[PDB]
Amino acid sequence: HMCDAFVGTWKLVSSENFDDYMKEVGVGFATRKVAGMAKPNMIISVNGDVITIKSESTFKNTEISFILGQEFDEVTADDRKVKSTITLDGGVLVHVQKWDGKSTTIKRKREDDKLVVECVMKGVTSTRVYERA
Ligand SMILES: Cc1cc2c(cc1C(=O)O)C(C)(C)CCCC2
Repeated sequence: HMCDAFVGTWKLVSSENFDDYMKEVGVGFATRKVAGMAKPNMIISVNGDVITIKSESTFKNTEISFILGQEFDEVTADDRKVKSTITLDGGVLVHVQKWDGKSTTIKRKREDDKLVVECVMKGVTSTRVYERA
């Protein structure tokens, strides 16, 4: 019953500051424009100790599977090759990505009937809000 309140299919309903977050990460103009238009569904499931998170949109379909605390290599939707570790910290899923001496953190939390995603790169934060699909 690890992550039960996260499991399901979620749809993006609002975004703030995502273009600025992508700029801080190093995403180029064309990819920012198309990515910023995306309205993903996020699908989260658990089978034993393995968590799977899928993001599906017209921009890209991605999938990661992982065990908490156990690093993995990830190819991001913007084509970064990163080393990722995802942990649970006080009920929040915390996803750290490292690449080229840089780091970004993506936090997922349940708030009311929403799943709120905060993406942070240095001083720039983007908030993406999801509801059940
Ligand atoms: C649509 C989308 C695009 C991108 C991302 C996430 C999402 C998403 O909504 O999950 C990264 C987290 C890889 C950030 C860089 C730009 C590419």
